[PDB]
Amino acid sequence: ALKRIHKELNDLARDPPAQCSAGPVGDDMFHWQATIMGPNDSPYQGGVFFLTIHFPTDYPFKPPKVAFTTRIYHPNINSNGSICLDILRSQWSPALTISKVLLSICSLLCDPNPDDPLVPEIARIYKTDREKYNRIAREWTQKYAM
Amino acid sequence: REVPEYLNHVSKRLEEEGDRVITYLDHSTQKPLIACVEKQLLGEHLTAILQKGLDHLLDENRVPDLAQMYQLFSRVRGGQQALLQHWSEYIKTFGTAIVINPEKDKDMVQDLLDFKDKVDHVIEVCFQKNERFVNLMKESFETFINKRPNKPAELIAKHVDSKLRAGNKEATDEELERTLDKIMILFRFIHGKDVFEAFYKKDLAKRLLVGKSASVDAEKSMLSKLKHECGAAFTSKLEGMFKDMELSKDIMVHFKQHMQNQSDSGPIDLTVNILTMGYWPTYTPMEVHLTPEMIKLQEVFKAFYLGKHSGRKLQWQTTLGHAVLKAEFKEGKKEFQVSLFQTLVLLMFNEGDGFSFEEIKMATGIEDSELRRTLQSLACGKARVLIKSPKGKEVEDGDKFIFNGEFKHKLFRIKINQIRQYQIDAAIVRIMKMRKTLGHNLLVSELYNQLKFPVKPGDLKKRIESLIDRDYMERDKDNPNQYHYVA
Amino acid sequence: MQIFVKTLTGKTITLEVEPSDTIENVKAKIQDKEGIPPDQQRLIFAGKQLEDGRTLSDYNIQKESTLHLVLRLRGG
Amino acid sequence: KKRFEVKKWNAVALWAWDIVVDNCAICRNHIMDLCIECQANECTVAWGVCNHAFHFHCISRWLKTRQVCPLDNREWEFQ
Amino acid sequence: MLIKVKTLTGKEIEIDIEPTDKVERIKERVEEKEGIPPQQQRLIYSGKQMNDEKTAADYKILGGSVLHLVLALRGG
Ligand SMILES: [Zn+2]
Ligand SMILES: [Zn+2]
Ligand SMILES: [Zn+2]
Repeated sequence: ALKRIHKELNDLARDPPAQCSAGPVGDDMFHWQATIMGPNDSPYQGGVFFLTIHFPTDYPFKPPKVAFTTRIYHPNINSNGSICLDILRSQWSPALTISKVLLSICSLLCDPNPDDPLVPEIARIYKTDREKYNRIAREWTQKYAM
Repeated sequence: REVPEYLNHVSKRLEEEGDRVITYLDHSTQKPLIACVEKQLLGEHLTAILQKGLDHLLDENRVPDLAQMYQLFSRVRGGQQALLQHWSEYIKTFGTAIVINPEKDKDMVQDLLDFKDKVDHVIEVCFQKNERFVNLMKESFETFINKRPNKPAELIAKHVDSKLRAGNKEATDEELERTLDKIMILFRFIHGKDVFEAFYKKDLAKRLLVGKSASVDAEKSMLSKLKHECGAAFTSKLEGMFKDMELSKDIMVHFKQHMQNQSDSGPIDLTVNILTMGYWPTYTPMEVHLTPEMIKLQEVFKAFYLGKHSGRKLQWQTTLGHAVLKAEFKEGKKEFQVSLFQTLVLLMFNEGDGFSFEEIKMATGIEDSELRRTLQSLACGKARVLIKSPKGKEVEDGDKFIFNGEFKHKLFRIKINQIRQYQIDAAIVRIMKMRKTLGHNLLVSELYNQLKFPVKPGDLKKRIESLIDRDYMERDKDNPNQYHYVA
Repeated sequence: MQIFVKTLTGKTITLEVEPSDTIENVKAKIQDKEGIPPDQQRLIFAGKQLEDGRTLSDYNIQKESTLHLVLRLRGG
Repeated sequence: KKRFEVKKWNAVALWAWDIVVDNCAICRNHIMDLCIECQANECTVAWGVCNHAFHFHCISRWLKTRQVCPLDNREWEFQ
Repeated sequence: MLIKVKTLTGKEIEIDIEPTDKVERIKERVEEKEGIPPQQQRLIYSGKQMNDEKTAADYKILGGSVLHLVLALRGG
């Protein structure tokens, strides 16, 4: 529904989340662009990763197709910039609003789960050697996020 | 010669030299001559001229001389820049005189509005609307208005209340909005704007609940500026008040019909405003010994309103109400629009011509401090409906107030209610980027010079350690005191 | 002291907490405030999971701060 | 001689909710205010055993998509 | 109008601008009230990195429209 998206947009403009920002890209309110500043105390510090939200025609009862536009290093995010959250495919809940899905993604930037990973190649590096992970993620952030 | 005459002398001389060139000197000598004379007349005395004349001249609002001054100073290289300073510093010097002195509170805003209009006028006429001077006019006002925390906002808020009040019949509709527009250009410069709302909201709360607003169209005009100036979030709570007044009248239509359908309608003609508790100023409920006919009227309404909207609760504000008490004096009947406290206390002065301060108190239950204020309104006011024994301005516990049956007043209806963490981080990388190599000691020194807040040594070191971790800065291989720029 | 938390339903509620308090009790306070089970909360501060076996003082949380509440998720 | 009588009266009264607005999560409306779909023109509020409030017109559709409360993960039944 | 430029920490810096100011003006105003020179800002409004030549009216910035500020430590 639009009215749900309208209310989300207004209540986000008034009281924005701290390190998040999302608004329509143009005339079509169903196509937002968001932005997840890299959480502090993480390899993504100082980064600004742009998402691309797409709300379906029944948005309250059906998840939005969010997908990173800035190539992010993450076991749970493929090089194409697609996420695989369980909340976003299987356990979508209408009570969860865009200000919340963006914040949950921001939290998951620091809390991956290499078990059942969308990118096993990075998942193996993360599981085995976390020291190298925090450097490869840092260089990807510096070469894409800044 | 004084500066105002001296500028005329310089204006004369330049044109003579300008006239000489056309007369007999070759045109190729036009420029070096003018610059030569111009350098000596003004270029060597820019500070001397400005100090002697500008500060005096600006106060007198001498339009022509300033126009001559700005016109002349533009010729010198850096002359105009020298004029911005002594003009800018004049604002911060004379401006502070308006705000710093607390003894000038009653005449604060009008000076700020007047002094604002004056400097703007100088920009429009003399300085040829120079955009650079416009900015430093805005930037300068922002500074000195904020040298007094939270008081200019209060006075601007109090000022707008006076303009909008029903007592402000003198300023017509067109005149008023122009005054507000000048205020909004002044309200922008304040920093503690969140303090302006509470002072303007509390005043606006009084305006609606006593119907003293001069022009409803002027009210809605005001918020249309704040909403455009600070967004709907800033003015969200304000607009809720207007809805409540709008919604309350609708409730009165439905409620009044209910009493008409009932054959038992009290002589008391009733109106009650229903206001969303979240928006309005916080009021402390306080109990009063209402009469048996008085207590019923809320009960029918409270049940009625609740019956029409479940989940609500109407907790009353006896303080903000006001009733009418037609009186039977010895020289004609009079009406008294009186608050509930005045209503109850004045309902203690008929059976007995007088009662003690304490005799009334347990009868009604008002707080002593406010009961005294109420009684003062009934004895010491212009409409002396009581005779205080002993007579005086202030009320005492031993007072046996006596009802004034000899009350005389011109009007028939009368009123008595008159009574830093990232900042450190950003600077460190910024400074070190330029340097490309630096020690700890200088890096520490320039921070306080470049940071306008205290910096603890422990906090300062922690950021340095954090920046080392993120590869922003690197220590020397052998000198921990010495850092190097990495990227 | 107290702390602000932004529940899922758009509302905001204030929690009376101490820095020594552990996150498990924080989630229990969220529960008896509105009632989503201790397991399903996932408190977020600066985009960080608030681990159950820790206390606010661990995460550098002070007065008038804000904690964000979401629904429990997982990787993929 | 003795006359305790009142002839008119105006007052005010602040209204507050019994417990809380109970913000619907599906539609983000106010409980007395109708469902977001129902505004476009009898929209009742239906409780879950969680005590969670939802407009019937919202929670019915969500149930038609999922027999799960959106806030809590328990199942949906009224009282 | 007022734009409140809230950074990561949650501090909500107030700013004032005319409807036609170029965003370089916005960054300069942030410099005065916060101290970060315009080279090291990256203002993000509603998920669009503002570009240093666009006028504020381009983005439909209104009263009380919150921006976001993120530090670019390099910042040229
Ligand atoms: Zn409905
Ligand atoms: Zn539930
Ligand atoms: Zn609903």
